[PDB]
Amino acid sequence: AVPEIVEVTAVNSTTVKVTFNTQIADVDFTNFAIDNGLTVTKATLSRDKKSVEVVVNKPFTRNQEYTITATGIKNLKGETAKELTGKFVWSVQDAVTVALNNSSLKVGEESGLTVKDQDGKDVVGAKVELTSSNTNIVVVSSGEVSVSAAKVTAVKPGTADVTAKVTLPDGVVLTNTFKVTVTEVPVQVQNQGFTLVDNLSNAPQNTVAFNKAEKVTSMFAGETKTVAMYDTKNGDPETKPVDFKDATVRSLNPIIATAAINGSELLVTANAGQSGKASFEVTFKDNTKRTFTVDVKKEPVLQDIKVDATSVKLSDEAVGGGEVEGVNQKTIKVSAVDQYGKEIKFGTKGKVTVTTNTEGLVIKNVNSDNTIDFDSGNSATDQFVVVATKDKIVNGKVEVKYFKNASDTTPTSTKTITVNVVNVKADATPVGLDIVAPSEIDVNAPNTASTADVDFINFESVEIYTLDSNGNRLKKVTPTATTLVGTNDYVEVNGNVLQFKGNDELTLLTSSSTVNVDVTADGITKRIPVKYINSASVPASATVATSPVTVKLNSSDNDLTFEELIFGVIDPTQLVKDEDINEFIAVSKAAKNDGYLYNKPLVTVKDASGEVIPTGANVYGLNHDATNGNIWFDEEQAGLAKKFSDVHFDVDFSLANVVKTGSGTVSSSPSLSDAIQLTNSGDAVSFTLVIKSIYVKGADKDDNNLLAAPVSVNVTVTKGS
Amino acid sequence: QVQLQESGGGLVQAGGSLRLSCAASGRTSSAYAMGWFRQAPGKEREFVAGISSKGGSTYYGASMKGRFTISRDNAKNTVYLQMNGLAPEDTAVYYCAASDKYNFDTSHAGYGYWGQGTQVTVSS
Ligand SMILES: [Ca+2]
Ligand SMILES: [Ca+2]
Ligand SMILES: [Ca+2]
Ligand SMILES: [Ca+2]
Repeated sequence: AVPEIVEVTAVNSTTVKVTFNTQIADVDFTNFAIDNGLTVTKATLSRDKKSVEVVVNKPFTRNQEYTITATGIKNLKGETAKELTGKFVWSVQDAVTVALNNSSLKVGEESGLTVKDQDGKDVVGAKVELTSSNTNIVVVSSGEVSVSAAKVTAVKPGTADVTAKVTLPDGVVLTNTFKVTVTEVPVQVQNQGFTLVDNLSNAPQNTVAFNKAEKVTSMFAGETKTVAMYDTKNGDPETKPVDFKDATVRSLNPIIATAAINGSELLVTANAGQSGKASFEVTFKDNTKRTFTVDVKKEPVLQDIKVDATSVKLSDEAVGGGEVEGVNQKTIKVSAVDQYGKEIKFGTKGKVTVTTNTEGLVIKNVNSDNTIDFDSGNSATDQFVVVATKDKIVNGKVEVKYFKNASDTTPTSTKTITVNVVNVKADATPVGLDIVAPSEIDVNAPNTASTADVDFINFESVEIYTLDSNGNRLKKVTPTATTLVGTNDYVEVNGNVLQFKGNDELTLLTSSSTVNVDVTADGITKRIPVKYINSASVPASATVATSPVTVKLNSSDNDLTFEELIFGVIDPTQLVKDEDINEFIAVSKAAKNDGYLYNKPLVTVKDASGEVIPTGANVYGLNHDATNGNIWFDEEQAGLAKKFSDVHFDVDFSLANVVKTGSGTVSSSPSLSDAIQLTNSGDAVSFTLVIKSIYVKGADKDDNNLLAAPVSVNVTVTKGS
Repeated sequence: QVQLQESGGGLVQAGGSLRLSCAASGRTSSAYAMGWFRQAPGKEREFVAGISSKGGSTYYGASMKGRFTISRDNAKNTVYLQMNGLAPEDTAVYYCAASDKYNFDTSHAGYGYWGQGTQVTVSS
């Protein structure tokens, strides 16, 4: 078995690993050489005697082919080979990406992982070990599993890091950490036709707004709240909250809470230190009666603590020394919570201690009696730090104990944090990175209630750590370069920032994909994947009703534009108007024609998830003076921090089979704004619409077309006598 | 989609007391506000009383509360109309109705699902 060169990999910009056929004899710099002006500085055989780390005097140029030459290499224990020649490049040519499919979950949801090669295909036989920083919040598959089997499961609302250590079939290990956020699936409150409010001024404008919003039928003991209640009449939503003038109210559980009518307003008062269901009976002038029930809750009171981690993995030291957050120490947050799990100032009644029985762990930022005082009881939060001791490689745990009364000998509860200290060398060679970037950017982030999603990533802001060959952390570093791989129609990199291009992606993006970003830090480049989405409900597809349309104009009227024909003529006689905001909020239930004067609209539009977007007469907040239905959202776009470019459509269409009767007229080639003109009764125009594109107004008729195939529609327009 | 089945109709003498029941079948049928209507002979259909999905709220037609009381058993997903102190003008087909929404609506148009009715007849 005679020394041959099997692999040559640029492990960083000044270091190259050369792997051989067999075990070899002890070697130094004199044994190796490198072309293109570089000189070899050092050469160190591993303990596996199977490879040699060779460091070069000066960084490799990206994408330059170099040739290593090995002279005088001895085998196992005998013979010396002739000159060996090995080429290599320093670039991330055949990188493998590791991606968490979905990093914002609701409770109950799950997410898989995706591992792909340079050609974008799944890596067969790839394995992964996941681990969660906080298993109260996120839980993961145990042990080592196939990548396609791996699962991250959402358990409780909040936050967790999930380390993914992936083993490729050829034995390479890639390690990265993901940021996972779990949000609550909000509890469905029994709908009682009211909601509890500070004052009537900040209440929903009408019955439709009320049914759309979150309802509050709870209050704390010691409060009073005003009742905002909403009726419909003949199925039609009312236009203002119910008025309690001349009504009388009876309190059915007056020990718990009481009610009083003061002019138009009904005010419920919850009594101190009471709780449970309290009901009321209202009697109106008209001899109708109704009841309703409010949940009174105990006042909030300190109940328990919460810690922001369940396990921590630390390196025994940091390269360069010191105590470095993320490498050889970890800061842990502790929060004080009430009986409903909300933050509450810590008292001075109780105490919390932080302790370990594990030699080699050090607790800092803690009082000498092991307590943490929560800014002497004024704060709902506090913190401590755990630190590894150099070269003491022990795994143990930290206990965080809450005592109801400071003087109690037994704790009321105990939270446990497991801690694993791994050994790293003070002079370890860095060979990879852990870049803790968020998994996903969403162009709609600024409009989502969640404050956790982002519409960009600044890579100068993300924790990045260098790793040794074992996958353990060495040092905190910052990026030297960031660059997009390939091109993409929706996103780009500018400096160190991944972001949306700005060409109206909010209104126009209806797909989702993943982009790759090469990030260089400390002479190492890593390819990291990022998904982009758009959770806005914007038009993605449209459909045209096919059946012939006949419009009979009133003897009073002459004209119908194409925009009116296609999208409809609004008829306010069929709609409900909120006078307070001068907008329509509904189609009456008695409506003879879905809210439209002539024919019903021809176009039905959907969003990316397949849901119908309300259009025309169904747009909540449609202005009082709207004349046609070419609209898919509120003109003023109430509620949005970031607006759509345009809430209307444009259409590409042609006109065929024109037949005019009497004085009827119409253009040979109209736009949306041109009109069918009929002067006398008996005048008519007949024709066929060929609709070719439908798209958001101002966008592109080809690229943003919502219509899969063109469609033809026969139309007749006559005038009544 | 929901289905409603009434029970407990029949003959009763003036001054007496009867209970009607209506059981709701479906998938998220638990989530349905329900109500009672009636059509007496010679008269137009009229609203009697209504209840929220979990019985926290009820409402009544003018002058109907007393003579009538609505309640609900959530476990059985059934709703009950209790009639006390009946008189000949309560002779009627009593219908159960259900709705997607709860907003104190006392008209037919506030309700999208109907049972088929039961007859209640009141002697002298
Ligand atoms: Ca209003
Ligand atoms: Ca060490
Ligand atoms: Ca947001
Ligand atoms: Ca508007």
